[PDB]
Amino acid sequence: STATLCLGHHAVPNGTLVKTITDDQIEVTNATELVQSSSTGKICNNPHRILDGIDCTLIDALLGDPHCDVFQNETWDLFVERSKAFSNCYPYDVPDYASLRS
Amino acid sequence: GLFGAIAGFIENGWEGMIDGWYGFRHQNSEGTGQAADLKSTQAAIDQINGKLNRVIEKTNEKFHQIEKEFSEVEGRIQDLEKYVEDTKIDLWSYNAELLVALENQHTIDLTDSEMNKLFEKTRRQLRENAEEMGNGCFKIYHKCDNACIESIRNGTYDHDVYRDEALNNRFQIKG
Amino acid sequence: GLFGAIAGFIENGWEGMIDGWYGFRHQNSEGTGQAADLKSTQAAIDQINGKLNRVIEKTNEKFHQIEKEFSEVEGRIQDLEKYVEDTKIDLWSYNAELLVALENQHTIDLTDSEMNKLFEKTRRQLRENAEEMGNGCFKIYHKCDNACIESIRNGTYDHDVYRDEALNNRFQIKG
Amino acid sequence: GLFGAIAGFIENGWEGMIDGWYGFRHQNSEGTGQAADLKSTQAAIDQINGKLNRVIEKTNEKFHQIEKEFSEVEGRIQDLEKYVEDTKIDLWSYNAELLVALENQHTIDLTDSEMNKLFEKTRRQLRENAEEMGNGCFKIYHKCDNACIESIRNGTYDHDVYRDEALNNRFQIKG
Amino acid sequence: DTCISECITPNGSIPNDKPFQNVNKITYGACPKYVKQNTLKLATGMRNVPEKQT
Repeated sequence: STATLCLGHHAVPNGTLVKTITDDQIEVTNATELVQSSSTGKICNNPHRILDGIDCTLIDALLGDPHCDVFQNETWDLFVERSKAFSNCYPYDVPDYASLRS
Repeated sequence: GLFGAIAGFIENGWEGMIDGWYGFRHQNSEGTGQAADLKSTQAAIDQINGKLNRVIEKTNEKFHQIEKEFSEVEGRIQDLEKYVEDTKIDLWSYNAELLVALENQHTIDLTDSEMNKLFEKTRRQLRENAEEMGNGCFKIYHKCDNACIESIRNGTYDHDVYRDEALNNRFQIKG
Repeated sequence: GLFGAIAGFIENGWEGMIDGWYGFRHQNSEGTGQAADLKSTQAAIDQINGKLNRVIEKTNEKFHQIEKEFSEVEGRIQDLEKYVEDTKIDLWSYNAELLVALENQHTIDLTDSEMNKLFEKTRRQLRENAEEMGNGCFKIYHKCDNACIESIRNGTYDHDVYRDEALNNRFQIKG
Repeated sequence: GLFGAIAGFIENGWEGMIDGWYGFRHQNSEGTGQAADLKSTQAAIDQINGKLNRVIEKTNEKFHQIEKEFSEVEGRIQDLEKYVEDTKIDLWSYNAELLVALENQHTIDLTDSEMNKLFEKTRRQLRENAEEMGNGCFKIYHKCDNACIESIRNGTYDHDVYRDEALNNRFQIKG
Repeated sequence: DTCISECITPNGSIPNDKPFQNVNKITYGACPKYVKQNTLKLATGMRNVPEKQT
């Protein structure tokens, strides 16, 4: 005889669950992530100034351990201190090392 | 469904409407077909991509800070250096674990909006010219077709001129 | 009453409807009776107990922390150990004194929803078959009774079949 | 325009309505004039100055704290005293820079509420006595005038008594 | 390594586009404020109702 008119939204089958003020579970069309899950595992040499302490520890690089000569007059933006790191020189104690470091 | 509509009384899912986020379904003489909308599809997604620009990609760049992992037992200062940072995290977390709960919940009554505001639109540009068959879909009295369709589906509809079939098939027919 | 309804245009309080959180009042030939609902009563309370579970009984277990009360005047660290803990309480409070404000105000436009989405439903499953007498209550043209009631009060109502009394008592009778 | 109305389907700006925040526009035989409202103009502005009293003029009075500017390099404690306070500012700010986003967005769906709850009111106290001419404005069948106006503009309107012009000029006139 | 990434974590270097990261409380400059939660999904679209059987 005549015409019928239906109206609405739309949808999908691969919906993802979410949380809101009321439901700790709901299936919306599309949602995105807001929490950096994990990382690759390498430090980008840029855009910062990175300096591998290598075996030298900043303090030792400071004082001038027999073997940190390599790090003379150095500079940076982010000094990275390593684990395999050590000091090979007249044993010493820096009171409030923390700060002399920081 | 705060506004009601979606997952409320239009309890059906539009399977694969891919030409957008909204639209209608005409059952005219020429058969059928689910048409795509705009000022509503764009409208909603207009906003969603607004609240989000806010959230995503923005502030915070801090350089030299306080230490946070510790090699030997120091006491006090240590204790403190912790409880300060911990407290931060804790806070920043609750702030986040809600920015969502809100932004999210309201992301919803934001879509369940454009709906209850379109059917609530057609049901305006046309008087006794037709009524949402029960609920969900509509009911027409005129012999509207693919061409005739570009009426509502364009807000180009005279409930005045194109009115002939009024009282008729309604309450007028035998009973 | 953001949605309007409650304490809006249904300005009367349902005294002692104990068989639920909602319902109707029929004035058929069989006298009267305030009937109790479900998909709205369980519906709202479904949600309230939802946002709540969220709030109530959850996180936070912290063991060794910083001290917070002090026996002698220390200065600096002291000052700080305070100011840190003070700042915490202070923040945590404002988060609290608003989690309420919000969850609370929206707890409302959530009840004043189920209302303005039921009258808005009856006023769908039945065409010219009746109209909400002025406001608040409805107006019927058929001689509906206790049995006939399980129509809308079950969504089992034909505005097509059970339509007889249409135009009539409406705009049809003398004037 | 969550609720839709404002900046929604009443797409016109009421230029200089100063006798209030709302009102109508009658096109009777007596010409025209834009009347001012109340239980809606006060109503909305009733709440704006409520959510506001909340924000504005309130808490926070703190005396002796931690310093925040520093003359010489001290390390550690220094670092901390900063990062403690810095963290504060940072938080309080997000707490602020949102109190707005929310309170502000919802300040809106609160104005676009009173609207869609007045037309939706006139469209209640009067049956087939008239219909919102398409959208925005209304359509009357009766010869209402400056006096007759104090009907809706007072909730003083009988869609029963003052009904005469019903079916008529509607779907009744030739077609 | 050779690349760019305004954010350094003892854990590696991460992308700053998100707002929150759960990589490591220790960061360097441009970086996602650290959160306890390992994931927080945000609705980009409207709800959703199942076709058949969900």
